[PDB]
Amino acid sequence: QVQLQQSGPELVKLGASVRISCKASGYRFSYSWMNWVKQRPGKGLEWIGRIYPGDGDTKYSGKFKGKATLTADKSSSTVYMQLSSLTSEDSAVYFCARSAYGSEGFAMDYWGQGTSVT
Amino acid sequence: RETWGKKVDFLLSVIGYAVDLGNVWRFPYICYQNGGGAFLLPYTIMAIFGGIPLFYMELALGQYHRNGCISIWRKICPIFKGIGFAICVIAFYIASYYNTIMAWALYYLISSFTDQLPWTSCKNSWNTGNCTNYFSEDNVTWMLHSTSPAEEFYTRHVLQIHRSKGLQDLGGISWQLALCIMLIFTIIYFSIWKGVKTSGKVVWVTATFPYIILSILLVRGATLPGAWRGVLFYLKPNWQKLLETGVWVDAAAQIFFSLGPGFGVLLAFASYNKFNNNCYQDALVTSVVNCMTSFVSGFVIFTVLGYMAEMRNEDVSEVAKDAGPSLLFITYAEAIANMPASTFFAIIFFLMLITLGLDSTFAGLEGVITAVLDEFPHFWSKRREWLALGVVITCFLGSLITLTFGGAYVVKLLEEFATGPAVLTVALIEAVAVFWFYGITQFCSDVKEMLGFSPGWFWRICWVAISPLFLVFIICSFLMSPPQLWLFQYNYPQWSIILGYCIGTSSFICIPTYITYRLIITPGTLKERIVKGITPETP
Amino acid sequence: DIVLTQSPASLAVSLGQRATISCRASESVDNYGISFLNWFQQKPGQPPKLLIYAASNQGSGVPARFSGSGSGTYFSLNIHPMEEDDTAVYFCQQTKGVSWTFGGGTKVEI
Ligand SMILES: CC(C)CCC[C@@H](C)[C@H]1CC[C@H]2[C@@H]3CC=C4C[C@@H](OC(=O)CCC(=O)O)CC[C@]4(C)[C@H]3CC[C@]12C
Ligand SMILES: CC(C)CCC[C@@H](C)[C@H]1CC[C@H]2[C@@H]3CC=C4C[C@@H](OC(=O)CCC(=O)O)CC[C@]4(C)[C@H]3CC[C@]12C
Ligand SMILES: CCCCCCCCCCCCO[C@@H]1O[C@H](CO)[C@@H](O[C@H]2O[C@H](CO)[C@@H](O)[C@H](O)[C@H]2O)[C@H](O)[C@H]1O
Ligand SMILES: *[C@@H]1O[C@H](CO)[C@@H](O[C@@H]2O[C@H](CO)[C@@H](O)[C@H](O)[C@H]2NC(C)=O)[C@H](O)[C@H]1NC(C)=O
Ligand SMILES: COC(=O)[C@H]1[C@@H](OC(=O)c2ccccc2)C[C@@H]2CC[C@H]1N2C
Ligand SMILES: [Cl-]
Ligand code: NA
Ligand code: NA
Repeated sequence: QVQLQQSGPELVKLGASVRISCKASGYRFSYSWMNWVKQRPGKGLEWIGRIYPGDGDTKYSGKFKGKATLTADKSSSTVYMQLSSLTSEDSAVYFCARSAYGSEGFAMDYWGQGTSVT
Repeated sequence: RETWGKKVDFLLSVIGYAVDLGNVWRFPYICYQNGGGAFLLPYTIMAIFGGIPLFYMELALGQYHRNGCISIWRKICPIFKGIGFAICVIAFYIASYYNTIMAWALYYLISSFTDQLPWTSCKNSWNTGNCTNYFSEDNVTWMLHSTSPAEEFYTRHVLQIHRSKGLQDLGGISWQLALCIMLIFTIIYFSIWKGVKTSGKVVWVTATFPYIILSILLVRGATLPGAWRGVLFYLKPNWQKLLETGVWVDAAAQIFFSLGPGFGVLLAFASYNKFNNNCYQDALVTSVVNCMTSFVSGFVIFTVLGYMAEMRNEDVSEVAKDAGPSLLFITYAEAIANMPASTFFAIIFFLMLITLGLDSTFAGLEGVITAVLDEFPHFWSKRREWLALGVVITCFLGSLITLTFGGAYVVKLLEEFATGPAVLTVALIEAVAVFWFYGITQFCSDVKEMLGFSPGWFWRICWVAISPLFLVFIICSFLMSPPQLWLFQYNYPQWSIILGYCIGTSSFICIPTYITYRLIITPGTLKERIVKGITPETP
Repeated sequence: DIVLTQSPASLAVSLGQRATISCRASESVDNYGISFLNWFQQKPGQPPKLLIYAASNQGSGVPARFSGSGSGTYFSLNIHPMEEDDTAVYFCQQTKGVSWTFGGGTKVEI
């Protein structure tokens, strides 16, 4: 069994920063990509990036190269995520997911719980 | 008639022909499987007894008549003129999978041009599942179906073998491999465009880089943790395994393959030599150089294997579950991935493999061109380029089927067939014809006129006593042991063995067909029919 | 960054009617025989759940009614039959080796 745990919602002021973690257990933590998505209230999903715990390689899709940073800690088998310069535009819920194997097309099968960031 | 030009040109060309891509993995595997560290003594004995004499005979035959690989028989024994066609078809069959392996190596070199080697980690798309076959395992882990990331890179990105269900589901053509093989083919065509002058000019470059590359690889492997264990593994005599004829047969087959008599390359190369050239010294130098090169290659391969085993904290030969062309692209790929200098050494090794294959490809194509052309002397105006283009196109068509996604299966089938009893039987036919129909005394007189001194009694008794006996023993041993092919998680079906046998027979069948054609084309009685084809045609 | 467009934006399908959802990308997502495209499904106030991986194989805890097929550029997802619990937004996302982008989603009502 694979279970992903996420922290509770937080409150972010103008220009502040937030730290979101994701505990992974029940599978090979170092051999599965950890990716995060952004879901606006009433809107669709939005990919924010990914990170490989076994290599520390982070990939960014949009303009979040300098806005979102992805860090991984293999000691506690959890993946962190940091965002800088947070405003009310991004007042959405961020999810955490683990990518599946390559033969399954990097399936985003396992999800977390989502944190309501204001 | 044109000569080789410089004496060093022919020596370097034949040395590059002697060294082969298959001489870097087959020799260590056959020395480890049979004999062990004591494998050198039967190897050396078989070499001295039956490989050097064949090389000397082929060099003398090429130098005497200054002809190709079909007209030589017509000059010595017209009843056996199918040997040229057999050599041509053998060379084409070999060159198909050879150019396929060249395309694979070129693709590996192209993909190894990045700062981070793509097969270091299994985070990419081609690597999907098992990833517990790694280096420096801090924590204990073991699965019965583990797969190395380098194996996934080789079998799912370069070969893309996962898209094919074997020899049956053979569909899809890789475009990157197609481009790599096209560039390799055009490089080969430009290398042998005009003739032997350009061949020697390019051999001067691509026959010296492999040696310095091997020296660099050896000095790198020596200064590695655990190289001593591999050294002892390569140098651990096992005299208990030397009590059966199987090891002797394997050593004789290995040395015959490495030296390569009857391939139709030595005759063509010696045809361009001067009439007053000492072939004895050339043959001895080539033999010792090839032997030392094979020994150095075995040393470096075993050193790398021992270093890998020490890094994996396990005994050696457990990291070599597969033997063949994939052995390099797996073990050496992992070793350079774990090496502190990855890109440079990977590029150097891939360039070494490219040069090793290219030299043999030029030698084979030049031999085929000489054999085909010398049958028709009336085509010395502008036919050389057209013939080169035609043989290149034929090789491309033959390798097109091997260029598919599941082309590794057919490549291995050819390499185990395309190279094997079909060539040894041709060499045996050549030797038996020369030493029984042309006459041993006649050949000795001819070589004495060539050099100035009659050959010693050692070669005279060897060529008639032990070389044909060893060749027929090799043929009998190989024909009495059906092969059991085994690629990655795949067992070859029964019909694959039949297909391999038929394609191997299609080369040797040239000699009986030409025998029947000459029998039915030469007028006379039943007794005089053979007589006409035995005596050489008057000049 | 491959741009993915999902049409129609809103689907009105009742019980007993096949619901086909198709999204078309801009570049082919097939490189090694596997289509790097997956279909999701999320309920309001619920995390999204994977339905089919590689656009051809069903998931672990996904009902067999969420069949999907397609290769190259055009992909289709058909649900037949469907119940009142399928009134969820379906998303298709590419998983290329350079960057990942999300679609727009279809608001399934009833
Ligand atoms: C031990 C491994 C790791 C590296 C060793 C390198 C040698 C095996 C290579 C490097 C240069 C090669 C040499 C390049 C020059 C030729 C000249 C050639 O000289 C001739 O006999 C003809 C020349 C003439 O006609 O003047 C003899 C072979 C030789 C020495 C070659 C023999 C094999 C050599 C030494
Ligand atoms: C240093 C060792 C561990 C490397 C293993 C390779 C050698 C043991 C083999 C490889 C090539 C063999 C050589 C091939 C050429 C012949 C020529 C031969 O010259 C002759 O005088 C015999 C012919 C004649 O007199 O008619 C002497 C032995 C020799 C050097 C052989 C000796 C043993 C050799 C060097
Ligand atoms: C006389 C006319 C002959 C016409 C052609 C006949 C072809 C017959 C079908 C191919 C016969 C088997 O083909 C040959 O099998 C032998 C073992 O048997 C394989 O040999 C393999 O195992 C042996 C050990 O037994 C090793 O020493 C060898 O290095 C390895 O390649 C050869 O690689 C393959 O070339
Ligand atoms: C590791 O490799 C093994 C075998 O190489 C894989 O086991 C096979 O998996 C496929 C697909 O999951 C099944 O169809 C086969 O039946 C399995 N083989 C056996 C003998 O059961 C295993 O899935 C790989 N690990 C991964 C992909 O994570
Ligand atoms: C597989 O056989 C070869 O590659 C042969 C040879 O190559 C060819 O004869 C050849 C023929 C046609 C195309 C390419 C190579 C190089 C050396 C010497 C004999 C043998 N190899 C050990
Ligand atoms: Cl050898
Ligand atoms: Na050789
Ligand atoms: Na070579």
